[PDB]
Amino acid sequence: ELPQMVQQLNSPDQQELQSALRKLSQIASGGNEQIQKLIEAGALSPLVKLLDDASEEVIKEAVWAIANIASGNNEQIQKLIEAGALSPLVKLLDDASEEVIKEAVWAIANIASGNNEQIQKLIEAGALSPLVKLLDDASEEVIKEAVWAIANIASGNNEQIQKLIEAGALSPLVKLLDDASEEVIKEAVWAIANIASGNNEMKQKLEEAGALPALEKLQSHANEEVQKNAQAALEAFN
Amino acid sequence: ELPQMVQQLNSPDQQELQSALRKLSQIASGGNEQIQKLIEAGALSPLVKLLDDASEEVIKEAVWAIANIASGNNEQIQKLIEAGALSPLVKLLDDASEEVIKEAVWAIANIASGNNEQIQKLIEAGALSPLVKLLDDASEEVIKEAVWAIANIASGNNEQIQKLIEAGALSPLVKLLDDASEEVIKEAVWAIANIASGNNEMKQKLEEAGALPALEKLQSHANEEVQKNAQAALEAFN
Amino acid sequence: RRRRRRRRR
Amino acid sequence: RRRRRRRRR
Repeated sequence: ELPQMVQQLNSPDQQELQSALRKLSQIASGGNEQIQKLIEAGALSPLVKLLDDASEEVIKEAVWAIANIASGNNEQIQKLIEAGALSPLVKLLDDASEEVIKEAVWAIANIASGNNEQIQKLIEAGALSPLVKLLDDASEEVIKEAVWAIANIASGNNEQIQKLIEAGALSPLVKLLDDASEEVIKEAVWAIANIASGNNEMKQKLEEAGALPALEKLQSHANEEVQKNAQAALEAFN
Repeated sequence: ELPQMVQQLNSPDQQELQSALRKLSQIASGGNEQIQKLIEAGALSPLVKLLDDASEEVIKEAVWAIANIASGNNEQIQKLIEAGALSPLVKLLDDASEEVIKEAVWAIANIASGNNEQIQKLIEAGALSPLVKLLDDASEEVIKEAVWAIANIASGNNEQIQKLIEAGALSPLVKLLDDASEEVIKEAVWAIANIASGNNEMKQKLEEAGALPALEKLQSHANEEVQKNAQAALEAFN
Repeated sequence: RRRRRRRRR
Repeated sequence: RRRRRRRRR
């Protein structure tokens, strides 16, 4: 049952490992009571220790599970942070395939959907720069999940939003309001709306970055659900 | 032992070849440690080189072995790709008997059960078009495996799913939901569920192709189990 | 400020 | 989850 699967994550046979990992992912996508059993069975440390395995075949699977475990409550996110997950996840954002990175980004967004202290831990782990870089360098698919990670960071407190700005988030975000697909624009405006709820220096940084014309312009857009959200980003900007 | 067997794959005596090949298939259908020995003994290049032999008797056996090797891990699939397997396998999809084609399709589906860079290699090898064509042109037995290969491709990234759609996959898939055998319908809905997890352009293409009525149609089907999967394909579309 | 967790099946 | 899978025979 669970302790045997956990023991198997450190197995020397790659097929029993890989099959163990897959069972664990299954459980980890089973809602918060299922996640609680993984935590209480000791799964979390060995799982995170797999983020350094030689094949991305193991790694992808371990990140997918971690993404799901971070969908749980904030106490559960906290256990993931204590098991050391942040550093290897951040490391994957530049040293791994786009396939893995999408999963890493998803994991990281969910962790950032935790409380402010947990968002602080993501920053200290150096998340902000590789996330921002993805916005210029990655496929629209990956960019869409990165923008959502960035937005969750932007819902944190003012010191946190200033760190994003320092990491260069503004111009790439502003640029996404135009030269991108409608699903990405939506994600981008939501991130900007969060920033726009900042203090007056940040608004000003927002205005400097060219945000207001882009929001005014493409409020009146084919999709009228973005109209609505573009609206509220301007209202939030005061 | 294995080096003598490997040497014998090149043998002009068709009986010591045919017998060598059969011993290799036996091993290749052993699990991943057995596959690893084939790889480390140099079996892969000469085996792939047999996909061009004058009799489909040798060819069928070689593809069967390849199908089994590609049931191994992603590093093992990668060795098959490096030995040059993709091009001859793709070529069998239109230049060979249905008997051989079923095996080629199986090989191809397993390779596409690898990572996204491996699925990309399948696309670059021109797999998508002859696979799609099989869905209109082949027996239900062959079509069942083709639909599975297509579904694995459809689990790749959005750029990859769009290549499926460009290759014309949607209408033949949608058509299979209606009239075909229950085993096939099952396979088809799973492929459609993967496409349905794509971006909005692709959903839209799915809607255009007539997918929603066909899927809504199946929730009143004899088989309990397709109802369930048809459900989740609609949820994934939503 | 919107803040969003996604679980995946 | 996208739905990829590998079989024996």
